[PDB]
Order: sequence, then structure tokens, then C-alpha cells
Amino acid sequence: HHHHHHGSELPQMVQQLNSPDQQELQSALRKLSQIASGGDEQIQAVIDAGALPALVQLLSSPNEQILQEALWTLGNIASGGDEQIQAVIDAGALPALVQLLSSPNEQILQEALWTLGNIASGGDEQIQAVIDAGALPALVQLLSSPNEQILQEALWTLGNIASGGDEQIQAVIDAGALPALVQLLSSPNEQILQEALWTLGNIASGGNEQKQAVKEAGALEKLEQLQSHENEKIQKEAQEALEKLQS
Ligand SMILES: [Ca+2]
Ligand SMILES: [Ca+2]
Ligand SMILES: [Ca+2]
Ligand SMILES: [Ca+2]
Ligand SMILES: [Ca+2]
Ligand SMILES: [Ca+2]
Ligand SMILES: [Ca+2]
Ligand SMILES: [Ca+2]
Repeated sequence: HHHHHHGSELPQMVQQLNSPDQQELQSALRKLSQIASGGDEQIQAVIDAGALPALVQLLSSPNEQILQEALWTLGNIASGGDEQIQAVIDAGALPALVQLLSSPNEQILQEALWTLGNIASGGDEQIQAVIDAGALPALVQLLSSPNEQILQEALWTLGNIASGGDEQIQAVIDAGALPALVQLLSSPNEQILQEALWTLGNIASGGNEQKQAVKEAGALEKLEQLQSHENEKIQKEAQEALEKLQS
């Protein structure tokens, strides 16, 4: 598409996020999400127009049509630079995001997990905020989910968190992730095995204390077994995870 210089148009769209006309509101929210899907430059224009605090208030809305679009906007902003991610944090998104991990609406749940995952793909500061906001217990609980679509998104977000510093990995371990991940390594669903290996791999690349807890949990047995799985992608992923574990 096309270069557009957003004038005063962008702060004006932001104002309509507090309009009592939901059709104006939705229109603005749609345009913002489309903007936010561009690069870091487009994202920055949305931040600089003051969109973050208006978006965050919409995360309390009982209107799922508004909420889904606001989440999508925030997830996209969080796909930017670490400071763009921090902006989202600084605007108070995380408490609402964590409380949305309890939604019975799977579409909302997934969007919230996705957004969280994006924020957690940031630097150690951004990951720490996710941890401090109490995301881990819900995340570990979702590893027991029978909804494979939700499971994959929870595994990805955990994986991102476990891409942080050793104490951040330890945080994941202290929340109980290892037993759930080890159980997942016996799934007869190879898609799940791959997703679990990615996450477990990340954990296994922490320091000695994290590497040891990985062994205490029973992962080596499973990893060694999976070295010879029929599926050559799984073989490669179990090999990568085992190699990471042993550095
Ligand atoms: Ca109205
Ligand atoms: Ca720029
Ligand atoms: Ca509703
Ligand atoms: Ca439902
Ligand atoms: Ca990153
Ligand atoms: Ca299912
Ligand atoms: Ca400790
Ligand atoms: Ca199978």
C-alpha cells in the first residue's frame, strides 16, 4: 500500500475511541489497527497520537466487537520495538490482559494470549513486567487445556517469557511449568510435541539451576526418546532442545 501522512487525523481518530457513537468508535478503532499493523514508524505515530490509554480502557468493555479490535490493535503495537512494547506496558495494559486470561470467550482469550506473547517477546524489562503482573499462573494452568488452539498460544507466550534471564526462566519453573511440559512430551499429537519442545528448549537454555530442574522433572528420558521419532521435524526439535540443555 501507500504512504499516508496522518495529520491531526490521527489524534482525532483517537478521540473517537471515547465517542458515545459506536459506529464512529468502531471505524476509528479499525483504522488504528490497520495503521498499527505497519512498521515501527506507523506504530510510533499511533503511540504519539495518544492511542494507548484509550485502547487500554476498551479492554474493560463488555462489547466483544470493540474489545477484539482493541486487542488486535495492542497486539500489533506490541509487535514493534522494545520501547513501543514498553509504552503499552506503561499505559497499564497488563492487568486487563491477565484478567482476560479467565475469559470463557476463546476468541478473546486467544487474542489476549497473543498480545501477551508479543509483549513477552521483548527485552528482559518487558518480560519482567509480564511476570510481575501475575501472568504465570494462568499460563501454566492453560497447559492443561483440551483446546489445542489455546494450548499453542499459551505455549508460545511461555516460550517467550522463558527467553528472558535465568531468574525469569526460574520464575516459569517456580510456577509449575515443567511437569506440564514433560506430560506434554508424551502427547500422541505431534503438533503439540513440537510446540512443547520449543518452549522446553527455551527453558533448558537457562543457567545451571534451570538446567538441573529440567532434569529433575524427567525431561531427559523424553528428549532422548524423541531423538528417534518418525517425524524428522520432531527429531530435529528434540535434538535442538537436548543440545540447548547440555551447554
Ligand atoms: Ca451509542
Ligand atoms: Ca521512526
Ligand atoms: Ca456483549
Ligand atoms: Ca466460550
Ligand atoms: Ca524481541
Ligand atoms: Ca480439543
Ligand atoms: Ca530462587
Ligand atoms: Ca499422532
